[PDB]
Amino acid sequence: IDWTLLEGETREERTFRNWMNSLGVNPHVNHLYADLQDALVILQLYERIKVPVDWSKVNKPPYPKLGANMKKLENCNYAVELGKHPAKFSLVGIGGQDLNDGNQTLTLALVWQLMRR
Amino acid sequence: TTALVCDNGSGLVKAGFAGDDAPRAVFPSIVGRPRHQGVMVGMGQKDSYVGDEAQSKRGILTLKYPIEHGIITNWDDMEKIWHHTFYNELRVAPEEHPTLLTEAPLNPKANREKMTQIMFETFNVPAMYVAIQAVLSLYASGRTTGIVLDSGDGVTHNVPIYEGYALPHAIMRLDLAGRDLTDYLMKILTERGYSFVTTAEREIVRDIKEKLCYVALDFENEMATAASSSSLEKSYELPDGQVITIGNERFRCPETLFQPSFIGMESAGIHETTYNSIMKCDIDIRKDLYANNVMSGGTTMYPGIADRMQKEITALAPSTMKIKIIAPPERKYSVWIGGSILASLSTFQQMWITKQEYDEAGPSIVHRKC
Amino acid sequence: TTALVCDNGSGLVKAGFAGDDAPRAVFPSIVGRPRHQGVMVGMGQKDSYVGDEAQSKRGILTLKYPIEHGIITNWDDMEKIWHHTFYNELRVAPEEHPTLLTEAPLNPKANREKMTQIMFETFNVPAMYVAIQAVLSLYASGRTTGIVLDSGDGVTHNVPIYEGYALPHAIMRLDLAGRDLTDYLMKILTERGYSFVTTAEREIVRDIKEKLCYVALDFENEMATAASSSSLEKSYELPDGQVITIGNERFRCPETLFQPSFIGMESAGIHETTYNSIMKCDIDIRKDLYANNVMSGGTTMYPGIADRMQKEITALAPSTMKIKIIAPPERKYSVWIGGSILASLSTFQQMWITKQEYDEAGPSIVHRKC
Amino acid sequence: TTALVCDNGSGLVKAGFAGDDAPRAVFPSIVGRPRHQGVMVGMGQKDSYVGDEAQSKRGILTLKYPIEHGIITNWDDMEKIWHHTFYNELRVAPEEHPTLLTEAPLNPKANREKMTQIMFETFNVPAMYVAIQAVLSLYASGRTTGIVLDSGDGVTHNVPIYEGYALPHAIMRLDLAGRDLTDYLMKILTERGYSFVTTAEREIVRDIKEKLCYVALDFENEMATAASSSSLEKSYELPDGQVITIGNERFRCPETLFQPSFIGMESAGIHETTYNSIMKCDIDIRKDLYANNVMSGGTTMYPGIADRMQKEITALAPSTMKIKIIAPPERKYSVWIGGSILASLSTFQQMWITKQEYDEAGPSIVHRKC
Ligand SMILES: Nc1ncnc2c1ncn2[C@@H]1O[C@H](COP(=O)(O)OP(=O)(O)O)[C@@H](O)[C@H]1O
Ligand SMILES: Nc1ncnc2c1ncn2[C@@H]1O[C@H](COP(=O)(O)OP(=O)(O)O)[C@@H](O)[C@H]1O
Ligand SMILES: Nc1ncnc2c1ncn2[C@@H]1O[C@H](COP(=O)(O)OP(=O)(O)O)[C@@H](O)[C@H]1O
Ligand SMILES: [Mg+2]
Ligand SMILES: [Mg+2]
Ligand SMILES: [Mg+2]
Repeated sequence: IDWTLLEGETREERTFRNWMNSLGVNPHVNHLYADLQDALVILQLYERIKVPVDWSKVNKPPYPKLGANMKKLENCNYAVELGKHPAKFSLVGIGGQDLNDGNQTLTLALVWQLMRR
Repeated sequence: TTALVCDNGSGLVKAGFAGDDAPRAVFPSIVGRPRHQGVMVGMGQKDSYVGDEAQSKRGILTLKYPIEHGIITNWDDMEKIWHHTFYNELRVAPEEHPTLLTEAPLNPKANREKMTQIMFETFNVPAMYVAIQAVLSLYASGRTTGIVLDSGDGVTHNVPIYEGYALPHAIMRLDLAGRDLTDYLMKILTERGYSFVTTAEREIVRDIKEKLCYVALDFENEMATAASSSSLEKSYELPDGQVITIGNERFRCPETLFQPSFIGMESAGIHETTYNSIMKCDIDIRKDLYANNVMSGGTTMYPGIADRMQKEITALAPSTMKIKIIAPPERKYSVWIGGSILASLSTFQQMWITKQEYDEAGPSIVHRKC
Repeated sequence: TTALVCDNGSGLVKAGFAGDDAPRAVFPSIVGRPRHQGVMVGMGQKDSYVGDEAQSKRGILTLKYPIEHGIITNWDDMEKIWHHTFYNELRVAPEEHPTLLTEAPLNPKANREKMTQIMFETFNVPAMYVAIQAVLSLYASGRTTGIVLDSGDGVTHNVPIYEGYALPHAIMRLDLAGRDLTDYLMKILTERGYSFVTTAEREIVRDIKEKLCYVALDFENEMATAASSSSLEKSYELPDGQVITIGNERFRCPETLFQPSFIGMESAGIHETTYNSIMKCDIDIRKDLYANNVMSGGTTMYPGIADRMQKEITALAPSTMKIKIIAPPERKYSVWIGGSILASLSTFQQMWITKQEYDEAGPSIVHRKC
Repeated sequence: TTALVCDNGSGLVKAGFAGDDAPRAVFPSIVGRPRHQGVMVGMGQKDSYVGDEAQSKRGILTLKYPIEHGIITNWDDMEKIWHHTFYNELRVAPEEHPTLLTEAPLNPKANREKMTQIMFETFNVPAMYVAIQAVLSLYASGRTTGIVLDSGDGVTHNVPIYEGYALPHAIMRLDLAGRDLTDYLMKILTERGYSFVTTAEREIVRDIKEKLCYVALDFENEMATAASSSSLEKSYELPDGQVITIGNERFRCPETLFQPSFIGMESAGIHETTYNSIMKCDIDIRKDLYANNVMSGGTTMYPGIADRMQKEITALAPSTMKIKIIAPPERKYSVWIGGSILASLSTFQQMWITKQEYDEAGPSIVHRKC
């Protein structure tokens, strides 16, 4: 198991990434603000916290060259929607573009509530 | 089934399915009619020519463009082009495909309503949508922030977007494009004794413009270079086998984009129009607009166009701003590519104007949905 | 477990944990909303911006401060700020932490009751407490005797304390602070032709004020100096790369603190207000108050503010008194520092308003326990 | 001898003599220069056009306004307009007449200083003065108490006055006026397919605005009225004999005064700006300000604008306050009329900046004497 420390990671970040790896999401999450941008890992986590995910609304990791950014945006919007309503998380001033753009404050606001759940 | 993406430009028609990376059909937006007595057997039996057939038979035909300056001025010929597009080039039943159409900004509202009515009543499409061409050019570049310079055959327009938000008060539009450059090249070609006066010869001059014209990085020393030396001169062969030669007209034609006064227009060039569009935007987004100048349309294919725009906007910016111009090789199909992207998104499938919606609000539904 | 200390200022939010030496979260107390047309799909899903994201995207947002003059005027945006600070910036469940809030003196009583109701019914914190900001500034200095001059973004107030006892009858409050100096700087910037009018441009003027303004030791001499020479001129670069220059406005902005008539107010300056607060105290404690003038808040960070207050009060004192101004470098966080000190005292653990007390007395319990 | 009153607006120039009841000369504040090759022998000899001749020959000229937003942006063309005013329209030697000029509030100080230097060093006037346009509008109303709303071609501003005392902290200025409404009408005229692009066409759109536009008493029902019926449609004839028709654009243009967001501005409308200016005044004088809302300038000449303001302010007032707007027919010249009144008073004759004072203090004397 990967127990290394990065050059610039806090214990909170390391715990989040460690549970990412331990929970068994299909991608090996190395950077929180670099692997969640497609929201595919977040949707997987939603399944692990017993929040249902309709993958027919989820754009698969093989994105077409045309519109891949839009497909990822749609995935982030769906992830935010699943985090607000059925997951019951406090996400004031958070939108799908924030996860798409990797806003650390709003992303941590979601992953710590994922820890809590 | 699948959505159709028809980019009805002024000069060329771009059409195909959503999800493809290029338009399946690209043909001139013209209609040709015979202009001579039926002296050849079998040739006189066909009353109208639409696509490339009108271009290949232009020696005995009068060519008309149904759209001028992005406005459909002949609607019956536009329907001929739409039937040709659906039934001959794509060979699809429009009743089975939602169709995505495009338009320039600041256009008359009746143009959008009539094409909505045409698609729902003449073609009975299940759903349709009208999108702004510059926004689709932004979709094609994978960006949500930036000012787009779109230049096709009829209209030049600028649209600034930040984080997916447009600033409509800063949208600019100029009725100077490729067709006007062709007409100016026709006028300046008489200085060397060449004459081109029929609509067919206009297509010949268009081919010359697309093949030998370029944008000078500095017009005044290019003028001196062509006045002293011959190295700028190039030759072209006419359909009868005559050969013409141009040196100076190669860059004097595209210079009109930067100097519209060559054709008596008072308006500022495309560089000043882009800069003024940025200066109408809020001061906090100007740095991001200066770094995202997207080029689009066939008139932006001249060699040296991006370098000249870089130099002119840099001459206009506060120097501290990093001016960047984005000019992808696929610039000729950025609008269509963006349309296939948008029509492919699942988040867009509720944005279609369905026929049922149109059955309630009539053609005015297009102003609310689009 | 651990108590939370939240100093809800008019301009900035200071939050963290009791026992820490500095607030862990310091973000602007603003809410931003889009002011332009969304045109790209998927991007329009975000209706609100709260923290620094409202400041970075301010070019397309209208910014609202939920607190004015130390009064919470928007209670829904205030709930948004509290949700943001608890779940996004501190990332703690408020149901497990007693929360310490702050407030200015002479405030409307309903403000204190409403924040008590919010903390017990929206966040249902186990216990809470509302403290006066100047008292916490005394705790941060370690003193128990002295007059505190607190000046944040919305309110300037004076509170005298002797041997740990306040004199409430000598508490003075002035509704003039940093935001009013910003708006006055905007008003006087037009004299050079610099125009700032949007809520986003007010943040730029605030940045200019925090970077170039200072307090003159003698206003009439600095005015004559700027009227003679340009040696007081200084330049600032706008976000689009424009450069502005100000000389005289650098000290005329903070001079309003000593001359509130610049903005049309009839009230006396901060020096006279401090002196008058001392002259309302018992003559036996005035000597100790004159030796302990404690300043706090960002508005007390101007260069020369302590020298000017020292000179002005010396001019007002009976000459035989010794005037001392205390101006720690951590002046910007003295209220939060004193709140973490107070919340970490074991003797304070019985002063918390518990939820059981609130469930019986309602929101009015805060007037008794605090 | 007698004093000259010159009201240099952004769009029109009002000039005459003190003691007269109307300006003797009223002409556009423009300079025209030829933009075409000289094709008629002997007609090309004139390099520039200034007054009504620039407007009558605008078909072959490019038109420039020297003043924008009440700021003189071109000083050479401003001297041309002043020379035209003194020597061609009034036909007087300025060296024999004290000259009274006007200015908006919150203007750059260099503007007032430069016009002072121009009047003393170029026109060598014996004395001069610079007055505030809203104060003169109060003089024209025969009043010493009231809030004046002045709206001309470039600037809209509010000035509260009580018993002859201004409240400078409550003065509010908005850079939205008639020229911006003209540019917005141009933008929305394209919806019907009318295109206006040349500066001469801007003058045509201004004429259309001055003839067919009006303020809706309720914009949301006027929009539904124009959407359901053509009863609001009206026709206009272009200089080549073409006829245009507008219905909806007639009231959507002036609505920008109440909804500056139409042109992408964040600012509140003129009704809220007036109300906010009153609420910055002392609560004791607010009743008298609510009862004396003086209107001035050509942009206040729209039909129904006083009724709309009375309704909007009534909706903002505490209901107990009666709201009254004073909108005289001579609103277009209230500034000039007030200037001739002021220059006629014997108590004002000591207030002239004499050239001797200017020779010893320089152009900054205007800041002390005005
Ligand atoms: N390589 C090129 N160099 C110069 N002009 C070109 C080039 N390619 C296309 N054009 C011109 O651009 C115009 C067509 O561009 P397009 O974007 O298809 O316009 P539209 O969409 O209005 O039909 C024509 O005027 C054509 O002559
Ligand atoms: N170095 C500085 N010089 C002048 N003003 C400052 C400086 N730093 C901060 N300020 C001003 O002080 C205020 C900072 O907010 P703060 O003092 O925390 O008030 P509040 O507690 O009400 O939010 C703002 O008005 C800010 O412009
Ligand atoms: N009757 C009217 N209806 C609408 N607008 C008018 C009318 N009369 C004048 N205007 C507009 O008012 C402006 C001129 O007003 P004026 O007070 O002379 O401004 P300035 O003093 O700045 O030149 C122009 O924009 C003009 O179009
Ligand atoms: Mg085109
Ligand atoms: Mg504060
Ligand atoms: Mg005016």
